[PDB]
Amino acid sequence: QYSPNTQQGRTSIVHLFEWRWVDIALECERYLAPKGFGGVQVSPPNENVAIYNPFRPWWERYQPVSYKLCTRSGNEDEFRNMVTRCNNVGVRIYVDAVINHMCGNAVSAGTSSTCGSYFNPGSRDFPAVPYSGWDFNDGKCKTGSGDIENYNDATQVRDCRLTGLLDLALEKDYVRSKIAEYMNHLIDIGVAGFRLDASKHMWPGDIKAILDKLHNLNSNWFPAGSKPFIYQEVIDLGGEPIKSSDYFGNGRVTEFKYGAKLGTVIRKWNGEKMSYLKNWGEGWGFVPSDRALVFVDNHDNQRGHGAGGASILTFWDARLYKMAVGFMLAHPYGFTRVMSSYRWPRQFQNGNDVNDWVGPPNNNGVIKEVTINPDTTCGNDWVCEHRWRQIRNMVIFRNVVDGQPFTNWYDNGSNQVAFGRGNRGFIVFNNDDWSFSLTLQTGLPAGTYCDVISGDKINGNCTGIKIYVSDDGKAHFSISNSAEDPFIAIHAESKL
Ligand SMILES: C[C@H]1O[C@H](O[C@H]2[C@H](O)[C@@H](O)[C@@H](O)O[C@@H]2CO)[C@H](O)[C@@H](O)[C@@H]1N[C@H]1C=C(CO)[C@@H](O[C@H]2O[C@H](CO)[C@@H](O[C@H]3O[C@H](CO)[C@@H](O)[C@H](O)[C@H]3O)[C@H](O)[C@H]2O)[C@H](O)[C@H]1O
Ligand SMILES: *[C@@H]1O[C@H](CO)[C@@H](O)[C@H](O)[C@H]1NC(C)=O
Ligand SMILES: [Ca+2]
Ligand SMILES: [Cl-]
Repeated sequence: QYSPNTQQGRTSIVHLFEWRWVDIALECERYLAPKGFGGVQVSPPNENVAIYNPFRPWWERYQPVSYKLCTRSGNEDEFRNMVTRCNNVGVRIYVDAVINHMCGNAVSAGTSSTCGSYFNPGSRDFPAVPYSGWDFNDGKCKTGSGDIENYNDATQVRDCRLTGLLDLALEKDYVRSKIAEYMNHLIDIGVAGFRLDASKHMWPGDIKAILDKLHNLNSNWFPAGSKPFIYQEVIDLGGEPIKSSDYFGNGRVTEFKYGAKLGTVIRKWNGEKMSYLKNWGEGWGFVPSDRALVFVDNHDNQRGHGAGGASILTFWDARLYKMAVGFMLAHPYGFTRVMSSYRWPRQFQNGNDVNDWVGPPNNNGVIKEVTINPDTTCGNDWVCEHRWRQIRNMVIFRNVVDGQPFTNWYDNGSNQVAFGRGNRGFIVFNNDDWSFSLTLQTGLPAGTYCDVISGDKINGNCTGIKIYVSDDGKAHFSISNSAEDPFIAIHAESKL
């Protein structure tokens, strides 16, 4: 469950948040495969409630009605087509599995679902699965409201309703079997793994019981004996009875302390400095690297819905965001996930965004297609951070230095630091309010290298900054605090 099952040489997955299946399929072929991306995390592919108040919010997809592959992203045929086409070019698909619960207990009964399935939350009736009243934890929860009221009580966190979402009785073999039936269907279609949504709200043992019912990956694309990659969403920032280590036996876990701490250091909050990142990783109290799934921001906290707070960096803070994402994929710790979002009308009132519910770009509820501009950027309000040169080139940087150790670290005691990865890569950062100009030891072979942040290596030439490494591995680096990207990165494949 710990191995991503990505093609050899690909070290990152991208979250194509709310993208349609047809758009992901051609993105796999036209960009992800040739640019070296390892895989794609897709939005929940199962039928969900259609919420019209507010109008089609992104979170309606986290309120299941059935396990039919039928959503605003597309139908089962479109989904299968995407998985086949992506796998055929070596790009894996990881599904966001919403298995802790069904929809809100207060939602009106009827057929307001992504494709007409009838459901009645009030009577706990979900005929399209099917699920009934004795398949939920209503009689198990011990809180007065029936919802989770205190995270300091590990029992209610697992047996009660998260914000009113009907809680499935995961201890029942019947329920475990229906969820496995759904996941095995996806596995047999060709998916390489899953993000277990709201894992903190499930008992580690119940999760394990479900995973024990899962098939090996499809033998038409993966080697015999391959197990699905599992990463559990557990928000553990340090002050609760539930620990992410409790889930190490089921697979990897999301390390939310990563993005929260990185945002604080890069923003230079409460006296933090980039020089403190020399021992970044377990040294900062993070989970073991081989159990960690890291990221700068996710679909929740980029809009204030999860954990991380105001320190979280996002595409809105473009300059600092590129630096954060750059440091993340240059650093050896964990398995990296890059975010890809859409633009929404952020309206901050009293410090809070009142439009944090706005769903994907659309026309009358119909999600807009991802259009590509001549400069390779996206239109139709899709941000496509994975297509930004600075991020895309760092994704390749991680592939190139895969396996190389962390070395040749340098820092000015403030916010100017640098380090290399064996003899295949070197990266320099300037986050101080003054210029950086110094000769550093890169550990790289002599030669001329193209900076992959300011440009690219095209036709035996660099379109941006050029670095010259001498016979002793030394090289001079100059970064003004006024640079549009205050960091330079060079690697073995950027050598001229
Ligand atoms: C959003 C996350 O909430 C929890 O996180 C808590 C931390 O665990 C805790 O340590 C502390 O920091 O507080 C936070 C916030 O409470 C969960 O642990 C975490 O799993 C969850 N993230 C994932 C799971 C859910 C649920 O599937 C997703 O939530 C989104 O979707 C729901 C459902 O639509 C939405 O709620 C809305 O609908 C309900 C219906 O009953 C309404 O009651 C509610 O008012 C509506 O807002 C959530 O707001 C939305 O965040 C999330 O996307 C996953 O990443
Ligand atoms: C690199 O660019 C220069 C012009 O700046 C040109 O003279 C040279 O031929 C180019 N090299 C290659 C290999 O195309
Ligand atoms: Ca639960
Ligand atoms: Cl996540």
